[PDB]
Amino acid sequence: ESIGEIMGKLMQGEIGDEELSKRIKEIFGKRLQWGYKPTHQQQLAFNLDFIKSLKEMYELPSAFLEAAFGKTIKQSGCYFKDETTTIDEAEEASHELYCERAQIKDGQTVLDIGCGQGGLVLHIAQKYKNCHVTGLTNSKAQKNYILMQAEKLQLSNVDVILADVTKHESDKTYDRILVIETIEHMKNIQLFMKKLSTWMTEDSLLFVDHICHKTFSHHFEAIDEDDWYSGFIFPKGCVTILSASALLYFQDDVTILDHWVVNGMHMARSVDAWRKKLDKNMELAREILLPGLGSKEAVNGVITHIRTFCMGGYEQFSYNNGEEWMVAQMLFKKK
Amino acid sequence: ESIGEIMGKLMQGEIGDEELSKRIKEIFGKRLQWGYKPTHQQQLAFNLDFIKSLKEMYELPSAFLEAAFGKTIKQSGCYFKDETTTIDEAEEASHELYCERAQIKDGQTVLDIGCGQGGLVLHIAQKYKNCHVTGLTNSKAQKNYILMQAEKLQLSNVDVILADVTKHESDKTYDRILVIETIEHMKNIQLFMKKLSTWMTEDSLLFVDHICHKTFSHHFEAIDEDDWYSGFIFPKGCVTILSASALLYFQDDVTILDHWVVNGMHMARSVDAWRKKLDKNMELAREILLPGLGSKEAVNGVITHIRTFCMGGYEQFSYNNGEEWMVAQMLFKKK
Ligand SMILES: Nc1ncnc2c1ncn2[C@@H]1O[C@H](CSCC[C@H](N)C(=O)O)[C@@H](O)[C@H]1O
Ligand SMILES: Nc1ncnc2c1ncn2[C@@H]1O[C@H](CSCC[C@H](N)C(=O)O)[C@@H](O)[C@H]1O
Ligand SMILES: COc1cc2c(cc1O)cc1c3c(cc(O)c(OC)c32)CCN1C
Ligand SMILES: COc1cc2c(cc1O)cc1c3c(cc(O)c(OC)c32)CCN1C
Repeated sequence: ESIGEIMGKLMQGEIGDEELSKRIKEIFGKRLQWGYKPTHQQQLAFNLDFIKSLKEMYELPSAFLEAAFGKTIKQSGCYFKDETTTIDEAEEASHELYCERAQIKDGQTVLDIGCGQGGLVLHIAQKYKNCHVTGLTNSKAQKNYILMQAEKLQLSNVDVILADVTKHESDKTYDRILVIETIEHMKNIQLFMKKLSTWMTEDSLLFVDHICHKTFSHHFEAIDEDDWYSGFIFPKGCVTILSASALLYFQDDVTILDHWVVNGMHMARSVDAWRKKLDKNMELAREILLPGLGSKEAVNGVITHIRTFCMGGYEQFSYNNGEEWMVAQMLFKKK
Repeated sequence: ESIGEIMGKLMQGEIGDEELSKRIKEIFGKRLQWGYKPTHQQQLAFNLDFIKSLKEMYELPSAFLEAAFGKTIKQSGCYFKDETTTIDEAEEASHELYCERAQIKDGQTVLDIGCGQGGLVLHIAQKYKNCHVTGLTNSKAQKNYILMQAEKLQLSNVDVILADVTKHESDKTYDRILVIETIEHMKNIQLFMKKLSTWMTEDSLLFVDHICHKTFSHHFEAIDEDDWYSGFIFPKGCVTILSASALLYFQDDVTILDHWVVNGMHMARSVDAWRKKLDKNMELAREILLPGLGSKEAVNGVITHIRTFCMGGYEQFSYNNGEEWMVAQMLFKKK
């Protein structure tokens, strides 16, 4: 059976969830076989080859996002204390975790790089009224959404920079720089970390959170010709999954102070919550999307893409009870 | 059975090798249980706690050493291509490995920190006649031994600094700094790496080789009250076994370029060769030591200490076919 065949059935909703999960799990299983080496000697050779290679290198309506994601439309792994923790509670808990680990204090200047729909920006601005908080995003729609929310919440300490971070030039420095699930999209990491360091003083801290594998790094791309999934989710070679330790080798310009991971079940529960919420609001979602997309068929295509992303993410992050793919966090100071 | 009881039998040669190996293997097994955590989250918490803690902190006659060790009296893990590779061949192969990985080139100034009996110093000086090679050791006997060997080998490009490296002050810089199995003895690693960086220019490289565990760090000390071994081998708290990645968190002053490990079977074969050679030359060894030690009993004590070190090292490094304790190597440049 070809890719086209599987893709055809998928788009027609003719693959049941059980089979879909099974198929995607197997694709990730093959990635694990690709990434694990028989000896630590070989593991490090493999990992260093990857690190060396790095050193050489339409928008959805907000009503739809509100129908699929949690309250602040967080698009990153959340943190679930309990089995019954809601996605809204999990977003808040993860915002609080970042504030704790990045050592946020009232009065600081804070920059959130690739801030998305600005959940973290709004959380810090509300919690710490004397902080000034800047979000940076390359999306005009996201900028507009954040500014509207800040206005509704009576927050006067928020601004948003609309920029491609890789092109942004500024002399401005910040007490705290946060990068939540943006670094996976960065084509040139050494240059990225260097740029960030120029926006820090000797008193600043940099906090990065990124999806990872605990042992090895990989580009998010087809493992072989039987992998219909990877390229469906990201039709471009634009996402890298760093190992949990990969950024330790990018200390040219910043110096590590602390290092954590969060078990993958938290991310698994995040994507599960999104999937279930989308499913609950399926009819509403289809109504919202129809104007901007033009046909029920294009609508179905967008929904299938997002739903499959969640189904696949579930298998990826829940693999071996969260002990394969997970979330890495690091705290750095400037050199 | 108490420590005293086991120690008594050991000193009397009443513990057979099979039982001795079994006992020491069990001690290391308990260390593995202590060091491995159930989740990567917990593993990193454990490892970072260790790294944070670090950031707060009679000579044997040469004739005896010649009778127990290989030709250049290398006192570090060697490299064995084949089952029949001799200790002399393995010393040379490991010297060549260091030259390759540290990117030694003719004409460079080279500093070997804690150079021991100077095998590496003499190897580089002979292979690269336009290099100047300096060994640094805190032992006057080692300095004297190296200078004698340099004279016998018609080497004119060797000097030796007699110094405690932690106290040595100099404005001199070197193209290459090598640290082979010395860092395990360094009480203040952050300060050590900082000092090394002051002896480098922008063109220099620093190569470190250290005994490690692939996953976690530990002080070499009694795991519990049943551990007679650890404190027998090092009666002081003076040896730390860093994890294979521990030095990645010490890039305040230097920046990593490359990272390897060498499987533990090489070290296992090294200590095995020493043990077998000592055993072969047992009578001669006892004759050599008697003058300086004063009695057959003191002689037996020194021999038992060294032989047990080799027997225990065998169990440590061969554990799980070399995939627990092993040798880590890193290459760095100056910040
Ligand atoms: N070059 C670039 N400049 C700015 N933002 C970018 C970027 N490349 C990607 N991004 C944005 O980075 C974000 C990563 S998704 C995470 C969003 C937010 N930090 C959250 O946790 O919810 C996306 O919004 C993506 O579009
Ligand atoms: N503070 C210090 N200053 C200088 N040398 C030291 C030192 N602490 C330990 N050493 C020496 O460092 C050496 C580590 S043993 C390894 C010796 C040599 N590099 C080899 O590979 O054979 C020992 O000689 C030890 O006595
Ligand atoms: C679950 O695994 C991944 C998830 C995401 C990703 C890469 C992943 O591996 C990058 C995507 C993305 C988005 C929203 C979102 O909610 C996401 O889930 C966290 C992701 C929006 C677009 N870009 C940033
Ligand atoms: C095998 O495991 C270890 C070995 C050694 C060590 C710590 C170890 O864990 C430190 C000792 C030491 C010595 C000679 C020698 O040949 C050694 O074997 C490599 C060691 C001399 C004294 N100091 C440096």
